[PDB]
Amino acid sequence: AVVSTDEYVARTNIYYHAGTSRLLAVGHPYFPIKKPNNNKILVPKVSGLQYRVFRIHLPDPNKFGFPDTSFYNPDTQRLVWACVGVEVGRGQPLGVGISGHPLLNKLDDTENASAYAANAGVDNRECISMDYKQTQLCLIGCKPPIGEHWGKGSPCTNVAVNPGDCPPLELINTVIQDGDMVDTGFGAMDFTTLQANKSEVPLDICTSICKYPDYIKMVSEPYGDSLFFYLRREQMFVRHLFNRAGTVGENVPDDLYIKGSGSTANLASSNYFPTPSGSMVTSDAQIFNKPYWLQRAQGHNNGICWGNQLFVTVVDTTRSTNMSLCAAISTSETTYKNTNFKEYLRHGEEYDLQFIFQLCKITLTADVMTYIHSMNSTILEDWNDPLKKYTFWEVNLKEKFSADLDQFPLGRKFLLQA
Amino acid sequence: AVVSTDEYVARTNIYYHAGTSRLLAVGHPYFPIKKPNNNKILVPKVSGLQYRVFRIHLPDPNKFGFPDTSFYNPDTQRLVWACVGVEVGRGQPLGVGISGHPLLNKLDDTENASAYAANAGVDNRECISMDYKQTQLCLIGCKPPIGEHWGKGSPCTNVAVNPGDCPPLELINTVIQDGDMVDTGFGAMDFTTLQANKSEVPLDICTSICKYPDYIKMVSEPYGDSLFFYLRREQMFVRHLFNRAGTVGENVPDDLYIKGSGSTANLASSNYFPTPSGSMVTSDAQIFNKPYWLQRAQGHNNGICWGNQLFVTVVDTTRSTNMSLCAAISTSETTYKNTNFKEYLRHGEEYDLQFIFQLCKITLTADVMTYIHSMNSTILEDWNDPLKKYTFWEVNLKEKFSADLDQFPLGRKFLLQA
Amino acid sequence: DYIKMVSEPYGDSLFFYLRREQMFVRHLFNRAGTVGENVPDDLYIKGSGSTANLASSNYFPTPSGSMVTSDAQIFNKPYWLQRAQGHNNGICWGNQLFVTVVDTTRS
Amino acid sequence: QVTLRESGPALVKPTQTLTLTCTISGLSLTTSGVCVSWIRQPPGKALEWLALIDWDDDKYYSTSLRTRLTISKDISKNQVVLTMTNMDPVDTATFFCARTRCTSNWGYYFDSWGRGTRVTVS
Amino acid sequence: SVLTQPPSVSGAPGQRVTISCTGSASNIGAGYDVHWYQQVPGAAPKLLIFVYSNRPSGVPDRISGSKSGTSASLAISGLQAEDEADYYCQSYDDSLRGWVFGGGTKLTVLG
Repeated sequence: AVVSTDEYVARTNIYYHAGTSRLLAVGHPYFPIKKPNNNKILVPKVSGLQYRVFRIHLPDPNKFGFPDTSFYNPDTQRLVWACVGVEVGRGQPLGVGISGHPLLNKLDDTENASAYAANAGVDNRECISMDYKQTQLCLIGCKPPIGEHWGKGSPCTNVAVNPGDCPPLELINTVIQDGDMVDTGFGAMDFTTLQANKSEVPLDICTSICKYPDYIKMVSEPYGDSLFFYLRREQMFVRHLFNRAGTVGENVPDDLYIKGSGSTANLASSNYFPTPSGSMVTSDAQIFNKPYWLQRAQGHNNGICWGNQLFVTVVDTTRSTNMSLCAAISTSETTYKNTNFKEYLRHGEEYDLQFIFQLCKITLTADVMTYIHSMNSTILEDWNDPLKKYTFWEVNLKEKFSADLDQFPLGRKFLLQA
Repeated sequence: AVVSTDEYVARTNIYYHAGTSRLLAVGHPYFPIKKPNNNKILVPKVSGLQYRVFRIHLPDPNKFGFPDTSFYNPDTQRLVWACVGVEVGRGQPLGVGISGHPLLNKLDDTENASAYAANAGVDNRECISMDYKQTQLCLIGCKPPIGEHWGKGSPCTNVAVNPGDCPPLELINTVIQDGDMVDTGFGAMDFTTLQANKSEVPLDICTSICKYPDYIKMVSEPYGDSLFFYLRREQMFVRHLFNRAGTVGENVPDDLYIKGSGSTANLASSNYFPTPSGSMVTSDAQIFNKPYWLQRAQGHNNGICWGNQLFVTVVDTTRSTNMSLCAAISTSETTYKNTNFKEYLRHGEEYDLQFIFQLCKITLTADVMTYIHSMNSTILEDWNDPLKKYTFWEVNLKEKFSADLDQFPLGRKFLLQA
Repeated sequence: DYIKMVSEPYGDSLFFYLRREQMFVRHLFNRAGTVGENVPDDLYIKGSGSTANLASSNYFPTPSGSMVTSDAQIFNKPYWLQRAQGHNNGICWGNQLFVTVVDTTRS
Repeated sequence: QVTLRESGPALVKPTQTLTLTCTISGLSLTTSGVCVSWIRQPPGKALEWLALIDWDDDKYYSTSLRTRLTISKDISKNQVVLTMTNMDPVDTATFFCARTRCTSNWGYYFDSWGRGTRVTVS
Repeated sequence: SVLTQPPSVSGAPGQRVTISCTGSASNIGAGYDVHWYQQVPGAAPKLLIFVYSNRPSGVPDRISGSKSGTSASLAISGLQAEDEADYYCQSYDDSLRGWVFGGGTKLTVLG
């Protein structure tokens, strides 16, 4: 049986602050610029609709130069860092970005039709844009976050399923890697292997997996390592109502309509889809620039950062403003000409993560050792890397630690609270 | 006279948690896919506008392997499970879906007409869509939920009523079966037997009954078995204003207008109808992912789950995102062509129901036996199935029970509250 | 730069502040000009005829100063700096005060 | 490859019973999603679908000839049996058993066809 | 037949000829796929088009089709001697409850 980590871990009055100086990432908002024929990316895709997961690294307290280690006995106990407070700072001004597809699959605006739709003549794709769903969610944990998405499974029939038949829906768990895309109102799904048209969805997520944090699974996890604190403030609506083009995969049952004549004799496509909207973004609705205290983590893991690791997932579409960036080819021309200017899109993202840690000690009794081993043997192996598979924003705080909370803003806020 | 169940049922400190692992249902959002000529459904209709009523089954405490039954005397009393806490977990990301009719009956946009409407020339139906009313309602009870809807009654006249005359309005009670459709802003009515056009309403509810929970009847029920706790957070508005086509069933009185001339001489149809809208969906407006404590059920039935049954009705249009699913007939073509891709719509629904139960004991005095018999003799017959008529999501928790609340998230939340 | 000003060691730049900014995408528009960064070919299926020309994907939003109301008024209120975060608890070194004011609700 | 070879009486007389029989190879009738149809073509006339059978034993027939038609399949022989009752002289036509793939849309199709066998009623 | 086709069309080698199959709201209007079959007389039919303007395996790349209104088309560009065959459109019908074929256009290659 799992036990509240507190039941055996003791807390101390030795507090420390550590936070990045100024994280900054700049890149194209839609797709990763690269070279004409390489997989050498030249400018990364930096969009506000990405899970900026920071794999923070903490110094090992057992090998840390404390001023005097009389507070704990190394001969019988070890040390770990417990996350008491987190502040996800944000510097860039609030503003919702934009994305679109030059050839989004959109037959007609079925929102309000004055006359019946005309014939769907070969490739009626359109240059359409939209402002994506608003999302603000912060996750703090020690195990990597686990999201979700709809992938491809085994089809209903096993007849070497017919070309273009139903792609079966499967619910697939996966670790949310840094740079992955948040659900944008089109549903959490792997468009890459689930939508061939390559036109159902805007460009910036067309060939990426829209993952969503599996809050149920993470909360029901036995040890609750994935997250012990979180928030979510996502919202949107149907800005517009559109229709998909293409041959009907599932024809409307004939008991589900009376046959038409003439122009209406052609049943128009019923494959409707919505266009999301990142509605009001305001300071009052701001998750960030606030200190969250994890003193009462739901999880059995009450903030203990096993392995000197912290996973801080941050989603912020309330600062996803994509700003243009035109550069003049030549100023020798006295009159404006459209082709004289090259168009560039670059989204600026700024992060400044801050933390407060309370030192803890673990007494190595036989029962405590057995429990910790069963929980995660890799923890014992550290005192007495499986994450290479996933890409994270590698953030090192091993030298950023300081014992003077009063000097830093988060430390002062924690002092005033504590 | 009915008596508060507490007046004779005693509570115990023996608590238990039990909840599904991960419920999941996937299917077409509009209509049930089937075979070309059968009533063999191939893919069920899974839409976010459906009453997902779960008929939970609980283990019988009288035949349950408790660690030691010294707490109660089987020779004179029995046991029942009382529902103390419920958490309707939701995993899928929030997002409002969409539905529409290829031939919705819509003459013209009477919202703002620049010129008088033209002639209504045979089958002016249109391909129109809409985003349905937003609804979030959870009902917890022991008897099955009872909704309402407008059906067909006996007409005003009994002359073998003339073809196409008034279909009389009748208010009809009925048990809300799993898969039934919630009111979507078009009113609670049985379109199947009340709208012959088959075009007044979008496809996904065109041939289904729009039921609404009869809160008044359920609350005024003598024993209050149908529900002892509920919530409702539904809202919408008129996105657009439209007009119906067809011959006028009820001609406008002549004292109710001055006759026109020329183009306006033709009185346009006055059969106006609104197009609903599922306005802002947000985390702040979330019923779910929260624990509701039924300690103060209004009902005389204070959560007692007679018959080891629980009926959990869940409506969630704030996660009704319909996601497409294009499949490729053949990649042999280098250029896009509309007919090369088949269109599919599949809506993913994920549920994770959790509960806390407090064990109770019933002392079999003569008066108590008589009262319970009069209330529901079937209860006594269990100690010393009429629901086969209705389809429910049969959810079995008989083996999911556990006495360790601390291990599960709802159990921990209940511990912190209690 | 709220982060920099707050993390300043002495906190002289500011010891009290407020922010009540908000807006949305009133309209969605497209930029004109030659494509600085061409869409990867794995990021679309080639079109024909009219659609053969990939339209510019340099989208940009048109902002909107949504509801301005008395209830959302920062000004005409007294702010007391008795508990300045900053180590500088309001001390006006050099007999100077810098009061930055932005007000688009009266523009 | 999927191969179909028809067999049956090339000559029949009126008011008799006709039993065609199409053999499938390279494919199993037990596999889910497999279907096979029969399509007859009178001399110099357009094709006319007759019946469809699938893995789920679900059967379809032309409405005009529904009262005369019954189809089945034998897993042991990997076989499809078609029976037409009360043969008329005008039924003379070539009969093709074609592997129907049963796509999601009710516009099914016949991916592969057999050699075809002439049936003459006189 | 519920579906309709021109009884005969002709085209000299190197020319493009379209065989149009027109249905009604019951079969092609509902959205049921249209399939074209090339049949050399006296032999078994062959699958030529699998969905509107879709090419099966082993079919020459010059053959195609289209979907337009309640009708479909079979465009054979760059005609050759091999195109001397009949063609049948095929779909599903809602009044018949069964699958139907067209009138069997008899394409001929001119001298």
